[PDB]
Amino acid sequence: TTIDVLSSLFINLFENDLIPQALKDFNKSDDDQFRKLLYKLDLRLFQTISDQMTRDLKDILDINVSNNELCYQLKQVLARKEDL
Amino acid sequence: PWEFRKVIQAEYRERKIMIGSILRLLETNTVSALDSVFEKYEKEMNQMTHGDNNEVKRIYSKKERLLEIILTKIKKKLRQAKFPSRISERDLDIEYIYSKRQFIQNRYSQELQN
Amino acid sequence: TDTYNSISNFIENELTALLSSDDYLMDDLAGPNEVCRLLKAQVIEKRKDAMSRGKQD
Repeated sequence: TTIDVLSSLFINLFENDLIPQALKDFNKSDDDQFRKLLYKLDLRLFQTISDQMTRDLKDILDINVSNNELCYQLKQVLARKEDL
Repeated sequence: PWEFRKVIQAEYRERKIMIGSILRLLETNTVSALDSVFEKYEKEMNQMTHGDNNEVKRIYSKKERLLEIILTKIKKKLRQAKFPSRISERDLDIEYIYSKRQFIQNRYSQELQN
Repeated sequence: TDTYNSISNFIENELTALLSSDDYLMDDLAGPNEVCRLLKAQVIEKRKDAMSRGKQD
């Protein structure tokens, strides 16, 4: 109820304002070779931030399922070995 | 986007350290990212910083200062937002649960050969 | 002997992590910015549900 909302609120937070802020700013500064730094250095920042969090928020969204399945998987194999 | 509560109040009707706990989870995520991919992109610094360490410091200060002004903005936007305390900063950390997965998958392995 | 640790290392990092990192690095080296930084926004949308940990377990 609150895990998914926090996951959706934060991914939309960067994607709607912060990621475009780095994207829109970089669209102008390309003549000055040093001004290419700040905004694409900023672009690589939030763009990867959304990259690993979606690999981290989904990680806790799968590890609470995969391990739950694995804990389930641990049950019948324990129900096998005890039965053995 | 911004204005959490207007969305959040419209959300939580169809279903502060805790708020700070969520807040410091952003800090861990936004600072490790501020570092981890910085060296992955650091090999491009020399060719476009014109061999100037001051320009390297200039971007670091600007890439930082542009974050706390939002970090203060996100702090003031998160306090006004409300959440139920069903989240732990330990659980959201990948390493704590990845190690727990390692223990669980290993425990699944010793009994497998048993 | 616990062969599961060795096999898990082979299919977790030796296989999947290598291909992911190589894809990102080599396609980045293929460049300019826009073409590679967009063509991979649609690979997540169509290779999804293929890197979930449970089903590769």
